[PDB]
Amino acid sequence: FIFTLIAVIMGLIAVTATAAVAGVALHSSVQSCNFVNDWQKNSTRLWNSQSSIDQKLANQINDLRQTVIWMGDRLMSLEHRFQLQCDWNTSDFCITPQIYNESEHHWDMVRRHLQGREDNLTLDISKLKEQIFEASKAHLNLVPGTEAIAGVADG
Amino acid sequence: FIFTLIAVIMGLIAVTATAAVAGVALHSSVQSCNFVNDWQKNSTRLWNSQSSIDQKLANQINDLRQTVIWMGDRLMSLEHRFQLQCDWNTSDFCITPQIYNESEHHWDMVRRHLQGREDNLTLDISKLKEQIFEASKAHLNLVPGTEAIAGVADG
Amino acid sequence: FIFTLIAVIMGLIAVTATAAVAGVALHSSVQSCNFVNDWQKNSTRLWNSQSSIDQKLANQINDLRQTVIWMGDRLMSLEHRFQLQCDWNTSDFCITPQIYNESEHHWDMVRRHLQGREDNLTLDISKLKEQIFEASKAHLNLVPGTEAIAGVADG
Amino acid sequence: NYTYWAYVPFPPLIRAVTWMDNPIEVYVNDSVWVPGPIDDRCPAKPEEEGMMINISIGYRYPPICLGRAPGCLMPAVQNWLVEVPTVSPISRFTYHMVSGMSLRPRVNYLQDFSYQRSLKFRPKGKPCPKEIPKESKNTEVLVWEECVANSAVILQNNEFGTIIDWAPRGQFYHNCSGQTQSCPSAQVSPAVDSDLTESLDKHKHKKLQSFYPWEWGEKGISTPRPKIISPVSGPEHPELWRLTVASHHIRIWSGNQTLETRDRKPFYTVDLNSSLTVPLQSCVKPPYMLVVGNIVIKPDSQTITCENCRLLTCIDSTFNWQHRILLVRAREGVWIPCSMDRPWEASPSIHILTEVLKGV
Amino acid sequence: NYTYWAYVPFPPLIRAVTWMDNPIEVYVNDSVWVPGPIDDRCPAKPEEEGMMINISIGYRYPPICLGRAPGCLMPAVQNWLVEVPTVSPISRFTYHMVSGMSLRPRVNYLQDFSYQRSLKFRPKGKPCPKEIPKESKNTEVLVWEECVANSAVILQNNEFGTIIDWAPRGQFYHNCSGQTQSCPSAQVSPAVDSDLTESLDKHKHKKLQSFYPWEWGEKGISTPRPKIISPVSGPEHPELWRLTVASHHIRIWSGNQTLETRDRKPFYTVDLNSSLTVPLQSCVKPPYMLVVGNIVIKPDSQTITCENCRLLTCIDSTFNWQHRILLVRAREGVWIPCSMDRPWEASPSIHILTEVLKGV
Amino acid sequence: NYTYWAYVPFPPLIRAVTWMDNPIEVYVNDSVWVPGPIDDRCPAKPEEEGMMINISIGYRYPPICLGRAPGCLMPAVQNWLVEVPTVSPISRFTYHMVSGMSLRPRVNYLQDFSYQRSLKFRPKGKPCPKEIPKESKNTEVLVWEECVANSAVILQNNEFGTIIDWAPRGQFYHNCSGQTQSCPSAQVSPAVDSDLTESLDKHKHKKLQSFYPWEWGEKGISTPRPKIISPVSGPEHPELWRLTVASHHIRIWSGNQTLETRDRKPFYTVDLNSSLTVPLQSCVKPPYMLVVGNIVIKPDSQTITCENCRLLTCIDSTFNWQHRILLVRAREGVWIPCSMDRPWEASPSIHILTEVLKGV
Ligand SMILES: *[C@@H]1O[C@H](CO)[C@@H](O[C@@H]2O[C@H](CO)[C@@H](O[C@@H]3O[C@H](CO[C@H]4O[C@H](CO)[C@@H](O)[C@H](O)[C@@H]4O)[C@@H](O)[C@H](O[C@H]4O[C@H](CO)[C@@H](O)[C@H](O)[C@@H]4O)[C@@H]3O)[C@H](O)[C@H]2NC(C)=O)[C@H](O)[C@H]1NC(C)=O
Ligand SMILES: *[C@@H]1O[C@H](CO)[C@@H](O[C@@H]2O[C@H](CO)[C@@H](O[C@@H]3O[C@H](CO[C@H]4O[C@H](CO)[C@@H](O)[C@H](O)[C@@H]4O)[C@@H](O)[C@H](O[C@H]4O[C@H](CO)[C@@H](O)[C@H](O)[C@@H]4O)[C@@H]3O)[C@H](O)[C@H]2NC(C)=O)[C@H](O)[C@H]1NC(C)=O
Ligand SMILES: *[C@@H]1O[C@H](CO)[C@@H](O[C@@H]2O[C@H](CO)[C@@H](O[C@@H]3O[C@H](CO[C@H]4O[C@H](CO)[C@@H](O)[C@H](O)[C@@H]4O)[C@@H](O)[C@H](O[C@H]4O[C@H](CO)[C@@H](O)[C@H](O)[C@@H]4O)[C@@H]3O)[C@H](O)[C@H]2NC(C)=O)[C@H](O)[C@H]1NC(C)=O
Ligand SMILES: *[C@@H]1O[C@H](CO[C@@H]2O[C@@H](C)[C@@H](O)[C@@H](O)[C@@H]2O)[C@@H](O[C@@H]2O[C@H](CO)[C@@H](O[C@@H]3O[C@H](CO)[C@@H](O)[C@H](O)[C@@H]3O)[C@H](O)[C@H]2NC(C)=O)[C@H](O)[C@H]1NC(C)=O
Ligand SMILES: *[C@@H]1O[C@H](CO)[C@@H](O[C@@H]2O[C@H](CO)[C@@H](O[C@@H]3O[C@H](CO)[C@@H](O)[C@H](O)[C@@H]3O)[C@H](O)[C@H]2NC(C)=O)[C@H](O)[C@H]1NC(C)=O
Ligand SMILES: *[C@@H]1O[C@H](CO)[C@@H](O[C@@H]2O[C@H](CO)[C@@H](O[C@@H]3O[C@H](CO)[C@@H](O)[C@H](O)[C@@H]3O)[C@H](O)[C@H]2NC(C)=O)[C@H](O)[C@H]1NC(C)=O
Ligand SMILES: *[C@@H]1O[C@H](CO)[C@@H](O[C@@H]2O[C@H](CO)[C@@H](O[C@@H]3O[C@H](CO)[C@@H](O)[C@H](O)[C@@H]3O)[C@H](O)[C@H]2NC(C)=O)[C@H](O)[C@H]1NC(C)=O
Ligand SMILES: *[C@@H]1O[C@H](CO)[C@@H](O[C@@H]2O[C@H](CO)[C@@H](O)[C@H](O)[C@H]2NC(C)=O)[C@H](O)[C@H]1NC(C)=O
Ligand SMILES: *[C@@H]1O[C@H](CO)[C@@H](O[C@@H]2O[C@H](CO)[C@@H](O)[C@H](O)[C@H]2NC(C)=O)[C@H](O)[C@H]1NC(C)=O
Ligand SMILES: *[C@@H]1O[C@H](CO)[C@@H](O[C@@H]2O[C@H](CO)[C@@H](O)[C@H](O)[C@H]2NC(C)=O)[C@H](O)[C@H]1NC(C)=O
Ligand SMILES: *[C@@H]1O[C@H](CO)[C@@H](O[C@@H]2O[C@H](CO)[C@@H](O)[C@H](O)[C@H]2NC(C)=O)[C@H](O)[C@H]1NC(C)=O
Ligand SMILES: *[C@@H]1O[C@H](CO)[C@@H](O[C@@H]2O[C@H](CO)[C@@H](O)[C@H](O)[C@H]2NC(C)=O)[C@H](O)[C@H]1NC(C)=O
Ligand SMILES: *[C@@H]1O[C@H](CO)[C@@H](O)[C@H](O)[C@H]1NC(C)=O
Repeated sequence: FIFTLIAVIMGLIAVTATAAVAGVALHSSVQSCNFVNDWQKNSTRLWNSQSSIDQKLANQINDLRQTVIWMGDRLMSLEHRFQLQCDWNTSDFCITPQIYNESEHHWDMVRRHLQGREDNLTLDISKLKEQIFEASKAHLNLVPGTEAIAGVADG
Repeated sequence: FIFTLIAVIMGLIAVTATAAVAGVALHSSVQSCNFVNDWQKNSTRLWNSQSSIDQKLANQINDLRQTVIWMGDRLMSLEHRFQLQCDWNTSDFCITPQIYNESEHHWDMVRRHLQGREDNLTLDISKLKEQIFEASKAHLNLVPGTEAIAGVADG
Repeated sequence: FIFTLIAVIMGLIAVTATAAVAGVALHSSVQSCNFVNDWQKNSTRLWNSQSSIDQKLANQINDLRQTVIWMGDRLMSLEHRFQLQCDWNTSDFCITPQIYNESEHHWDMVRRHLQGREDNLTLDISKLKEQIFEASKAHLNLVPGTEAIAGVADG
Repeated sequence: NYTYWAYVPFPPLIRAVTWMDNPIEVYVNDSVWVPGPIDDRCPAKPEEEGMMINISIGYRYPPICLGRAPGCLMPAVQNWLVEVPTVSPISRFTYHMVSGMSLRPRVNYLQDFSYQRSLKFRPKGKPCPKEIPKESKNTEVLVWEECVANSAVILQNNEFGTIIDWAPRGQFYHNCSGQTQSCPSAQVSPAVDSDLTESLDKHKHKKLQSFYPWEWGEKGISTPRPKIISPVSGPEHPELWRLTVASHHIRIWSGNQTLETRDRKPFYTVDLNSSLTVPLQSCVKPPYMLVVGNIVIKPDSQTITCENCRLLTCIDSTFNWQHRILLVRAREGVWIPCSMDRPWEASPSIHILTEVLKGV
Repeated sequence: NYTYWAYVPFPPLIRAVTWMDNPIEVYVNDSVWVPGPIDDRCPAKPEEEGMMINISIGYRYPPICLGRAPGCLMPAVQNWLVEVPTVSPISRFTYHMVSGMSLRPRVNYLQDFSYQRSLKFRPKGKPCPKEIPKESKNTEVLVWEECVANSAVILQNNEFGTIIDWAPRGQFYHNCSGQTQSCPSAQVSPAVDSDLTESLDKHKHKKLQSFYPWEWGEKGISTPRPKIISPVSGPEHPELWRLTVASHHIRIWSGNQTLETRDRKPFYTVDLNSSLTVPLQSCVKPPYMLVVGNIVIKPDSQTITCENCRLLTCIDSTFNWQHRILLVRAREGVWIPCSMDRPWEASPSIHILTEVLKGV
Repeated sequence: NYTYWAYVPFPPLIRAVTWMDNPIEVYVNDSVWVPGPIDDRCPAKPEEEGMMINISIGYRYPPICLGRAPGCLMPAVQNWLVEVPTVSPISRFTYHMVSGMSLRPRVNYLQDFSYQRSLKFRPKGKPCPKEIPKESKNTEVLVWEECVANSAVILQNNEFGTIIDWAPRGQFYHNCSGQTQSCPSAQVSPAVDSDLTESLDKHKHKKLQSFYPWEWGEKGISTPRPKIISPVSGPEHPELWRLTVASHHIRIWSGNQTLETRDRKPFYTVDLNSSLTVPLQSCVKPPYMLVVGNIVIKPDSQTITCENCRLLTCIDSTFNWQHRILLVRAREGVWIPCSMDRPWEASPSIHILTEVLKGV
């Protein structure tokens, strides 16, 4: 939960500062998945490259409440990720088969969620996860549809 | 490790109370995998749709022993799940390729395990996991057998 | 984070002492992946077959620092494992598609890493992980190459 | 048919909370009178409280149950008294008292109904005070402090286990050291169960009169911290009293001890009056729940059964102590064999080729 | 096009740390003068410190900010004094004092510029001493101990929330009890902000003279532990003072109080001198960072905006208090819709057969 | 051949536990004489204890080793004494003493073989008592309390690091203040190593006679809590003494100090006798183990080697201190290159089509 990274290519400050230019477009409207991929690419690389917990700093911790609350969120997030169904061509992040309606979720709800708000005009994450969980079952998505099987089976 | 879920379809009480009727049949004999799927369906949905830890309640915790022990069981369970081999058509829960013998494991051992007992007449989970680990290796199960390759290679 | 395993086939002492003979060869030069598979086989079986946390010992813990630091390392290791790409025929451990150069990483760096050193002559794990992360993307490895598609599409 | 072993990580089952568990969190909605943790919100799904369920489970360690039955801890009223010295020739102290539903100690029927006591496994902590502080500021706000008594009370000593509590219990009594046998050696409880239920809106009065001065002990504004010692050794559970205290109103008293000359010898009187009660609510949070009903515990086979019982989250003053409370938690993953109509498969790749050939 | 929901587990975004968070770690590089945790290393990537960024985020609970602006806590100098009794007819005490940058209490403009005080939510802990100990060995090494004062100071009482601190603040004063109205009832601060910046290399002297003896209070070598109480209740944050103290040098003083006869009545004098300052560095570690610039907080819409602001990890004595500090952390996973040019696919198995048929 | 990088999450390797680690759990099987944690069960796999292994590993921080060799802490006997004042003109105190295997302080060869002492890094905690309490109830049960001594003892001051311990050590001595040089200024240890091994079944007696009263210090029933201070700073390790104490029996004494007139001047005598010993067992739990044998530590290259050494879980009174103990833990995941006979593959989908075409 605490690391000292000296030999990484980019630190946490550079990852956050360099991505802020592209984050303006992400806050305004829907972008392509390639655009999202470029925006998060260096952040995902940083968080897959730490080696071991800095023992010099870890053994000095007196109050464990903040560390335990942080670990609980990470454990919950990993559990939900293990259950998701993702597109095969993208591995940095997960693209679900849930189609975006834009009538149930106006873009202003998405912008407020990206800003870190949790008011009554913000996108409801718990309700969205329930909808994605029911629509992403393996028996509904693993087998390609008729239009794909017939197209490849031309002879 | 503590959440306040207001906008979910079913709470923990409703999930537990409604599944109790079907749990009677599960305690008596072997059921089909479709029957098990309907029984655990709403419980799995509830535990895949919590959003964030309730900070108002979390920051008031004084003794962390019970929370840490709970998190350790969840982390161990996730590690074992990452290693299991599951049937492709079911994604809510894992079906292993281990055949049930019923001569080594009489049904009374299974019923005692479902009731939450850990006596000497209960099913030994550690011994069962060792059998499943050795019998589920990828080089023994990923390639379909001869009877399946020949059946599809008719021409 | 603490278990009492009575009915397992091999304990931690036997697993460590029996593998020491083969570990001499692993410290000297590169071995085959089958050789590595046999060396780690019983250790992976032991750590996939523990049932529940020993409550009698866990409820007596006074200082939680060492337990929490251990759990943090395990959680980080699981997060990185979920992101790796592994060969299909080996499931006990992950073989990545990163080719070993031996001009950037002399064998002496590998031996020092296996011994548990972290000096300036040891293999840099953080730098190695960055190379593997960038070279293992799904759009570069999931589709078999031309030499494999052409070889099987002979008719 | 083909029957295979399956693992269900999130089963809709429950597990009993036992005395070998570490303490859990119970939230009260009134910070003025009860220490934290505090939460004043209603249950997240108020429409689900009270759903009926039939339960038949086992256990390994003795379960934690509250109520009047074998294997459950009986509730009773406990009194905490704050006493302030007064410089006056006719009065000794002024009093502030709180009465609440708590855990009942066992009774010695050999003696004058005194509590059964134990000296085993004395914990570390600040000893309970034996002397009144010369000054007490801010008497209106009550400060709860953890305390270790001179001896532990016994809450259970039967085939279900041995439960003892090292927190103090307070009663009125007379100092009979250096006295004759005319002095009573009995101990008096200023409040009983009826003072928390009957006639809430009316004015309550309590009077004690004797020829000997009245003393209070053991002192200390401290709540029960019970634990199991036989046949297993477990940690203290200081949260169990929070559930019992919300089942009734709590009563706040005030009064004094005064002195007057009767029959040419000193006569000591204790007066207490009350016209104020406070309602409370105590809740547990998921994955913890409560099972309420006719809970039956069988120690020979280690089974818990309860027919037509309700699932709850919060306890308030409308609780009926005809029922009993069992603490439960959502269970961990389980292993179950289930049957399929086809052999186990790893991928649908063979399945896909089936309709590809059909599509040619 | 096909637009789908996507989950990004590690976004390059940040979240503000609020008063409802639990305390974080701040590392100082000098164990002699400041308690732990200690780290004397430079930032892991020293070349990245000070990169500019534009920020526009929301929040749910009030953010933790330091500086001179609405919604941020103002800094000021705090003095900790050690008193050693001296057995001599011409002197009373010998003194050791430390002055450092700390958190500023609000001021009562009705009284003689005294601190605004509160008695709400008194915590548990060791009370602050009221008497000078007769045995104080090793005065050169300073021992810091947590302390609970007789009253809490107020750091903020506006629409952004109410912040109070139960740690003591020390000042010079006269008893003025049993005396006439001529006794000055105002408190004196022996050091001001200028003593930490102007003329570091020069000698500093301070003199106090009065016809009444000088007392110091409240006693206790204890650092601020602020917390929010309205409109939400959060935990104490005893690490915020570590960031402020590193923005300037800390000054070490020594001196005495002496007595002499002036106008046939006792005359009391306090002398303090200093020629020593200590520079410090305070840092936070990833995933925590600092945002430094012209931070603007809008409580009505709960927005934080800052244009052309720098990202930092460490604070040192070159910090300019024209800017302000906002505590932030790397954010958790988010959900975002993105569009593809083809429908969602689970495996490339159909894709593979496409070049197999072409390869025939 | 094709050689690829591979990650092994659970390797059958071990890592040494260092002084920069946080304390681990050691379980003893006797609650009457030793504080917790308690476990009286035998090792889960008793048939595996004592398996031989050859070890050659490195480290980053100094390893924790016990025994008689460079880089390991030497064991020795420590005495804890309980003193009860006696109201009698011929006796001063009644004594209860416990002797056990513990950690050996270094010796000043310039003085009368006194302990090497240090004042660096004094921790926070309750000071050790300097006066005998006027009353002590329940002398048979021994209460262990953490304590801070007036000074720290030194356990190691060489190129392997500096280890100091702030727990007290007790010995017999004379005040020798206000007296002449005839007063002996040497400390006496009432028990030695031989009292724990030789002639366990027989009765042991110890007598001390002098013309000056005997005092015991430092007081406090407190166990060692060593820590490293150079070249790195690490936490205290209060569990290491638990492993050494189980290597021998512990001896329980009782006695008194009496006074009689010899040569027209007071004569003081201390008598102690014992006929009772208690055997113990101390164990660590997986993933922790113990390496026992001829452990060699090379500080220049930071290597630990041990040939024909055993792996254990528990220490009992049959331990031979010719060997030494190294604390180890199961290691984390490692990266290793291995060679395959075919190129890397993601799925067997191409492989499956190979036998489909053959099956046509
Ligand atoms: C913590 O959570 C608990 C949950 O139990 C709250 O307790 C409730 O508190 C409220 C407010 O004090 C109580 O409501 C009060 O009930 C009484 C009236 O109801 C009784 O009398 C009528 C007939 O007169 C009967 O029909 C009924 O069954 C009851 O026997 C009165 O004491 C109060 O009346 C006052 O308000 C009403 C409405 O505004 C006015 O008309 C009256 O003139 C008067 O002002 C009041 O309604 C409620 O009963 C409690 N619930 C219980 C005991 O289960 C705690 O308040 C809460 N604490 C905090 C700090 O949040
Ligand atoms: C914790 O981390 C902080 C980080 O700030 C360290 O603080 C630094 O400490 C060093 C050492 O004390 C300071 O360096 C000293 O600065 C002074 C000179 O700089 C001033 O004067 C020059 C011109 O004369 C200006 O350009 C400059 O801006 C400053 O105004 C002197 O006090 C010292 O000079 C000594 O060393 C030099 C070089 O060796 C010799 O030529 C001199 O004769 C003399 O011996 C010294 O250079 C530094 O300024 C501090 N940084 C700050 C305040 O930002 C802490 O030291 C560190 N603590 C620990 C325990 O590690
Ligand atoms: C915590 O764990 C430790 C683990 O060591 C236990 O220690 C053991 O304790 C038992 C019980 O006290 C000890 O057994 C006793 O040993 C003695 C006999 O053995 C000695 O003598 C014979 C020859 O006479 C030698 O061969 C042998 O090596 C020993 O030198 C006697 O004291 C006892 O005999 C009693 O029992 C026997 C059998 O029932 C009767 O015949 C006798 O009449 C007599 O009643 C007894 O056998 C054992 O030695 C200890 N193990 C050691 C020191 O390694 C602790 O008991 C345990 N504590 C708890 C609380 O669980
Ligand atoms: C995209 O979302 C719209 C709107 O969704 C609705 O509004 C959101 C803001 C949220 O509150 C949602 O929970 C809510 O459903 C969907 O359109 C909706 O379709 C449903 C089903 O066809 C309509 O319900 C029917 O409507 C009429 C009138 O009652 C009758 O035929 C039926 O009785 C039935 O109620 C609903 O009216 C309609 N809502 C709107 C605002 O048009 C839309 O289906 C969805 N797109 C998808 C799922 O592909
Ligand atoms: C993510 O990190 C990568 C690096 O791993 C960033 O790519 C880098 O972007 C910079 C700025 O555009 C490139 O610099 C370029 O270099 C030459 C001159 O030296 C010239 O082409 C340009 O003028 C520019 O300065 C740099 O080469 C490039 N590094 C690469 C491709 O390895 C990327 O911008 C980061 N993205 C985000 C969103 O943070
Ligand atoms: C799991 O949760 C689902 C809902 O997400 C439950 O299905 C629901 O079951 C109820 C009770 O059978 C259905 O109500 C039915 O409605 C009509 C009348 O309105 C009529 O068909 C019946 O009389 C009945 O009342 C409800 O429609 C249904 N909801 C659905 C299908 O979306 C399910 O029972 C839960 N299972 C378990 C094991 O908890
Ligand atoms: C991993 O564990 C397995 C067991 O699960 C170990 O295999 C076992 O190895 C031993 C020693 O070689 C075999 O014993 C042999 O048995 C017969 C006589 O009974 C004879 O062939 C030899 O003299 C030898 O004693 C044992 O049968 C075998 N068990 C099996 C195959 O089930 C294996 O060595 C372990 N490997 C590591 C690296 O720890
Ligand atoms: C708990 O079990 C009881 C006893 O089996 C159930 O009550 C019976 O339900 C059946 C089925 O509807 C009725 O025919 C009987 O008349 C009921 N009463 C009896 C046998 O006394 C009860 O419904 C179950 N409760 C829950 C919540 O499932
Ligand atoms: C109850 O009586 C005992 C016994 O007299 C009291 O203890 C005595 O207190 C007096 C106070 O003047 C002392 O002089 C005695 O030495 C004490 N005796 C002993 C044996 O300690 C005790 O204080 C009384 N308790 C209360 C609550 O009144
Ligand atoms: C017990 O009775 C006393 C005495 O009547 C009550 O105290 C008085 O309360 C009234 C009503 O608010 C006030 O006007 C008086 O000033 C109070 N003091 C006196 C000396 O009369 C007291 O409130 C009652 N206690 C309880 C708990 O109801
Ligand atoms: C405040 O002034 C006193 C008195 O001059 C200083 O103490 C003297 O320091 C000098 C210089 O090192 C020593 O030689 C003297 O022995 C000290 N004592 C006396 C009585 O002169 C003191 O250092 C100054 N304090 C600070 C914080 O600078
Ligand atoms: C040290 O010797 C004393 C004195 O003999 C022992 O105490 C006696 O033990 C015997 C044997 O059990 C009892 O009958 C006596 O009542 C005890 N007291 C006295 C005053 O004689 C004591 O047990 C010995 N101590 C040890 C540790 O062996
Ligand atoms: C297979 O199981 C089904 C229920 O799933 C049952 O009806 C059928 O009889 C079984 N087949 C047998 C026993 O041959």
